[PDB]
Formats: sequence, structure tokens, C-alpha cells
Amino acid sequence: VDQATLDKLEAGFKKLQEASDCKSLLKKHLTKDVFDSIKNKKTGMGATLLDVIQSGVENLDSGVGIYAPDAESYRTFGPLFDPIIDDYHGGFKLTDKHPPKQWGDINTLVGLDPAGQFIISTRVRCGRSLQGYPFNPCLTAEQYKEMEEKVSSTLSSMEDELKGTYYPLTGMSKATQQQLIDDHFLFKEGDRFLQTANACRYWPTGRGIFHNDAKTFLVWVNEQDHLRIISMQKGGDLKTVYKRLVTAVDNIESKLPFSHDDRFGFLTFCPTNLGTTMRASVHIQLPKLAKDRKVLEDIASKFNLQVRGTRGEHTESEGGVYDISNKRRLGLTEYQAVREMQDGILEMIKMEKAAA
Ligand SMILES: Nc1ncnc2c1ncn2[C@@H]1O[C@H](COP(=O)(O)OP(=O)(O)O)[C@@H](O)[C@H]1O
Ligand SMILES: [Mg+2]
Repeated sequence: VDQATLDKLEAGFKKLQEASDCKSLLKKHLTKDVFDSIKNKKTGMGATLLDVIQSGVENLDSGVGIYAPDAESYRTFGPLFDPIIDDYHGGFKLTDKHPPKQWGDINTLVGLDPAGQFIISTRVRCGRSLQGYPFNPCLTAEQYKEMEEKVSSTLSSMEDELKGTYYPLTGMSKATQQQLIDDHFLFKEGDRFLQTANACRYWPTGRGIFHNDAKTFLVWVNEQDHLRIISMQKGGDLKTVYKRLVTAVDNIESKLPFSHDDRFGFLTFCPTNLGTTMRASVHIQLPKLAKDRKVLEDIASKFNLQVRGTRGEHTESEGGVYDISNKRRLGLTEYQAVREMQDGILEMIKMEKAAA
């Protein structure tokens, strides 16, 4: 590691230390011991601690603050990643390994809000990384195009309910784009956290979205992760959604080689999406419970659930419509994941009905 980098590090580190009110895990876990113990390290791909904690430093309002420029970054900086992974995922010790992929008894999932007086839509998604391809930061424009090609081609062979068209971002009308985003279908553009993390170079080359006409099955190409296989729909039928997602992932897993770590499961760019890479969610209304986002989030936390704004993370709720999803992703099976979201949302419903 050269001096410059080391300078910005000592600098950044000092910055964090001076943010009396910063509540990101980065701050909470980057101690001087941890710092000095790795700051000099570098990976086979010259990825350095600056390339890991940078977004955290520049975006103090971060919750997590770090990223893995590449698989190696996960062990090379273990001293840091380790406690963070453990903190975020609700306990994942050093000796702890991640359980084998397991969808579970799809038939044990239920409709979340029968009367339909709270839940607007149910989304469930996963993330995958193409073997032989590092994460965003270490990518080359030529590589974004390569990955785009492999994915779209594979997806071209999707049949039945999963059959669809791949729409590159490059050449997409602002209108079409803005709409797809407004309908919660396509990823947002210009995320500050992803930018300072250097995960948007050569944008929008290689970026895109594949989806069945119904738009109930989609696949994000080259945003935060190489792939984001999604299944969503209006209503609260988790069963259908999950079942659809499963049919999708497995099918795709049979055609593309995905990165899977024995200790972290399927690997992702952000430490928060490792393991099952699963985030089950619903856009739900809870007038009485949400009378204050504080107590609402406090409730959510008791169920290992996370509260986001209507347009995604780092947004505000639009019309008392919040994004409640399962927080933890690593350290439990796919089934346990969708399960934490299902259980939490059923009780929250009950609690809402019992509120004055
Ligand atoms: N239950 C849901 N229904 C509709 N859209 C949702 C729902 N859950 C998540 N989303 C959408 O996912 C998109 C990306 O949001 P984000 O919070 O970054 O989640 P992720 O990257 O995990 O998919 C946003 O457009 C958000 O509104
Ligand atoms: Mg996101």
C-alpha cells in the first residue's frame, strides 16, 4: 500500500473518530487495533482498506459503511468484516459457517393480509455473483458488457411464466426508466453510497433489467450485485412469490456458475447481502402503529425486521407506506429468512388491529 492511500486512511479514520454522532457499524467496529492490524494489507487485485471503508468515511450517515471490492477482501480484512458481519446478521461467530442453500416447505408459507387492508405488495429477492468476475470496484468497462451478455443470453432461454425481454439501460428512454423506477421495478440511479464505493464506473454500460411482461419476475443486471433475481406482485401472496423466485433461481443456477463461499454462502458486494442474499418484503400500511416511525422501527427490530421508505432504502415513507423486510440474511436458511419476514408481518398486523 502506497503512502497516499495510507494518508487518506489515517485521515478517514480520524474523520470517523470526529463524528460524535455517527452510528454506522464502520465507526462502531473500526478500532485502532482493527485498523493498524489491516490498513497495510492489500489483495491480489490491489484492493485496499480505503477501497473498503471509503463509502463509510464520505457517507458518515451510512448504517454499515463498508463493501468488499472482491471475495478476497472478505478474509484479508476479516478483522473488520468479521465483527461487522456478526453485528448486522444478529450473531455469526468466527467459527460459524453458513448452512447449505435450503428453500424449505414452500407449502408452509401463508397469505400475509387476507382482507387486504394493509399490505400493498409483496417482494422477495436474492443476489448472485458470476464466478470469475470480481465485484464492481475491480471491474472494467469491457467486463460489464461481458457479464451483461452472459446473463441476458441465459435469461433468453427462460420459458413459461419466466419468459421475457432484456432491456439494456444503455439507450433506454428517460421516460421508460423513470417509470420502471417509479413502479418499484428498476433499481434507482446514482446512489451516493454505491458511488463513493466505486460501484458505478462506466455507468450505465452493462447495466440493465430483464422481466416477464407481467413484470412479476425480474433480474437486475450490474447494479449493486452482478445479479438480483426478483419476484414481486401486488397483494400479500407470499407463497406464490417465493415459489416463483425459487423456480427462477434454481433454473438460473443450472445455467450460470455462481460464487459460493463455504463460510459466507453466496457471495455479494455488501456484507449485508451475504448468505441467502435474501430480502423478503412488503409495502405495508400501519396507520396506528406507524403513527411514529420510532416505535414502529422498535417493534420491527424485535422481530428482526427492517423498515425502509417506499422508494427503497435511504428514502422516506410516501403516504404511510413503508418497506418492512427481514434484516438478517446470513446464518439462517432461505426458509428461515422468508420466515422471519412472514412471522414479523403477521404479528405486526395483529398489533395494528389491537392499537387504539
Ligand atoms: N414490497 C415491495 N413492493 C414493491 N417494491 C418494493 C418492495 N420491496 C422492495 N421494493 C423496491 O425495491 C427497490 C430497490 O429498493 P432497495 O431498498 O434498494 O432494495 P433491494 O436492493 O434489496 O432490492 C425499490 O424500488 C423499492 O421500492
Ligand atoms: Mg439496493
